[PDB]
Amino acid sequence: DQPHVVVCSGAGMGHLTPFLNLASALSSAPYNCKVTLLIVIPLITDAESHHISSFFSSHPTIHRLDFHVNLPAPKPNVDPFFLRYKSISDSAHRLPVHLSALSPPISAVFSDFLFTQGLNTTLPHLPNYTFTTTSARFFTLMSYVPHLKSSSSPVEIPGLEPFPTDNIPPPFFNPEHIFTSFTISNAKYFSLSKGILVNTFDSFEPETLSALNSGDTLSDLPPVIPIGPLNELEHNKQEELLPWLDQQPEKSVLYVSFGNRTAMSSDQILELGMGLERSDCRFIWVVKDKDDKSELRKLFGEELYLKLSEKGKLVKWVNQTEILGHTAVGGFLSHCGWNSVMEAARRGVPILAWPQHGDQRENAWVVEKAGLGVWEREWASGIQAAIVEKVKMIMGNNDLRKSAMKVGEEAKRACDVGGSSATALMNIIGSLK
Ligand SMILES: O=c1ccn([C@@H]2O[C@H](COP(=O)(O)OP(=O)(O)O)[C@@H](O)[C@H]2O)c(=O)[nH]1
Repeated sequence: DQPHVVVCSGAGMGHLTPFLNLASALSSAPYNCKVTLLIVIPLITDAESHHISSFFSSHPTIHRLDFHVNLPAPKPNVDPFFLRYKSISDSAHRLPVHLSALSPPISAVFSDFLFTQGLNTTLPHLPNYTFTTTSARFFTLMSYVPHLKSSSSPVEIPGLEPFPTDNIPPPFFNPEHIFTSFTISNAKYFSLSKGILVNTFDSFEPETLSALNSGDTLSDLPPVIPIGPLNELEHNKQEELLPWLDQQPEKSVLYVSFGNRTAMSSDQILELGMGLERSDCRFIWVVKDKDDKSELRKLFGEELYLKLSEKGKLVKWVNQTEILGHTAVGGFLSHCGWNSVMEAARRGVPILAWPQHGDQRENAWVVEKAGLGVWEREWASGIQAAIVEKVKMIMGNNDLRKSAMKVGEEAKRACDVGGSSATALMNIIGSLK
């Protein structure tokens, strides 16, 4: 009686992570499905491949299905990942033969946005749940892209707060930019998906979600269903910073990380370093071979590098979830990629938001609206002052600490028994039996 479901992931670490979390959750109680996880190969980065094989090693019950799509040749002035995304969207029409061979016959697919057109035209009788990896707020923008036909005036979707022009990726106004092309092709088929799953929870984006599900946006979207707080994955490889964290005072450490996609120049990193050193706060900072200091000594110079190392840790990689969950961490300076927002929210960690792109600026606004954090809109205009001023607020202001804590309590409730997200996901799986 146990449903066989397919999780159809795309490319790029930020998009794979929630799909791996979802596959893990569905293969486990209380869902207890048989899960086939589809991987698009070949993988673009070594990090992606590393994380996937580690996932299957630690989740032996989940079946791996490789979907080979030829890598496109690189082009001058075209983002490699966009070319890869486009490659993947263009091959989704091939999925039917591969998904139909699976045994036992599958009950549903949970798919990346890039597969939407392929799945919903070629497999119209199979429930397809489109799983977006962004905020409900930014997803709404993406679904409206076919209707953008003013390149420089805010976009007003009915029932939602307008999207200011400087938070919209400028490609969105050119129908033939490569990113816009596969965005339009797949958003045009959202109407045929059984639902849109979002890694968010009702109390985190209540006005966006109620507007979407009341009909106010006047879209033909299916129901938009928050399923998050998604449970994060156990990494066997242990975090070498947890004993050091155990010796810092509660809520005294600022965690600094700008994601997989960071667009920060050496000069920006240097000013951030100068700013953190002047703040004298303790910190863990992911900058950019894990044991190499030499680049950091070159970047900061010896005196600043040593002053920074007296108070914090400059590292290449951490188990983010383990760091954010530690009692000693009092704040999170983040680019506001949606995975990092959700992880932080799950832990009630106040966020200082320095977004770099369009979806991150919208996510930063969601973070501020929920009381999870504060968005420094012009952080790039004065990096040292922005960090000196706001770190003392992120780590000392009791109102933001208490509102971020309530966000964490609501995030825990949502993914607990009877929570709004757990119920939603259980009703989907129950509908398959
Ligand atoms: O040292 C690190 C830095 C980041 N992350 C993870 O990388 C992801 C970043 O995704 P996000 O959406 O936040 O940003 P993106 O990389 O896509 O820009 C998160 O899940 C983090 O937990 C991590 O595990 N260790």
